[PDB]
Amino acid sequence: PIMRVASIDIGSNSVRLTIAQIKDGKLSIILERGRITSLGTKVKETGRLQEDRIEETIQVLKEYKKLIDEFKVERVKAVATEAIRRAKNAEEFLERVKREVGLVVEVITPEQEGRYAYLAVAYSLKPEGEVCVVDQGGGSTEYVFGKGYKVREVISLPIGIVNLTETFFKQDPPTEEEVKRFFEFLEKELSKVKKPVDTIVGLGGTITTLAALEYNVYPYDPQKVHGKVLTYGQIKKWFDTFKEIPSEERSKRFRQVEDRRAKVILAGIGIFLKTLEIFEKDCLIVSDWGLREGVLVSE
Ligand SMILES: Nc1nc2c(ncn2[C@@H]2O[C@H](COP(=O)(O)OP(=O)(O)O)[C@@H](OP(=O)(O)OP(=O)(O)O)[C@H]2O)c(=O)[nH]1
Repeated sequence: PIMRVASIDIGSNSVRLTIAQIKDGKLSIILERGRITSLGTKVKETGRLQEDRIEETIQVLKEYKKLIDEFKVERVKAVATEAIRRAKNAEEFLERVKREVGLVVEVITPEQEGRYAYLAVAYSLKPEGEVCVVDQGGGSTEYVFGKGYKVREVISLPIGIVNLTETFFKQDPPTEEEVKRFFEFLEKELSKVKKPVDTIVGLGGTITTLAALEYNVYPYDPQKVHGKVLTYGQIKKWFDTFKEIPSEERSKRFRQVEDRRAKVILAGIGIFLKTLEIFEKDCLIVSDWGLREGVLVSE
């Protein structure tokens, strides 16, 4: 009676696989693989998908389906960033994947991904009352409102940690004024999503890094993190810490901080901070499950 499923997310830089199955009522992850192909390389400036990248990605996709079929998972979905939509060869690519790897890839919007992530949260955390999943990412953050497995509304804010960090922070670490204009802005933009909620669930690399931080979880374990709480205080404690030091010292002194995140992580912490303010809340619940797991959730 056991049914196994798998999901494959083709990101702008990574490709991920996740096969799982359902006993009676429980769903569990049996494997998680991921490889960097950087399929998104120079897409914006060239309006093209580099052939070698496409080549590298396709090989991995096959490498992946080898496992899918292996576990004979009778249900497989594959999605891709819409970022690749700016490439003329985007459809051509999608085509090749179809016959060369025998795989149907659905490009999805930043809102759709929000919807998927939200679903992963409804199953892994079973939130109560009105819930708002806040998925802060590198390109942008999505606020997803709903009840149970029902999605009310999804709003996607252009507030990408990278550009947001390039704009307001001109020094590493930044100056007090900079941090101030940063929050004025955050305020303006965030007041737009303000809605009455009961439980705010936190998502993304920044906030799970923050949990590991707060709970002294070094070798990353997604059980000592998932479902953990993060009061406004614990969060403000760490914003304060980092703000006082340059991206590098954060990387050096704190093992859970990925060099790639080390810098931008300030603004990321900021968003979560100001959000609790606007939504007037003392804390939020952190989730290790997101898009990749949310896709599987759908059945
Ligand atoms: N370890 C590692 N991870 C990488 C690297 N590059 C990207 N990632 C992770 O993979 C996702 C971003 O790239 P993709 O896989 O292409 O996904 P995407 O195009 O939809 O953004 C994010 O995972 P995420 O945490 O689920 O989303 P996020 O909130 O950080 O954005 C990001 O942190 C890398 O070089 N090393």
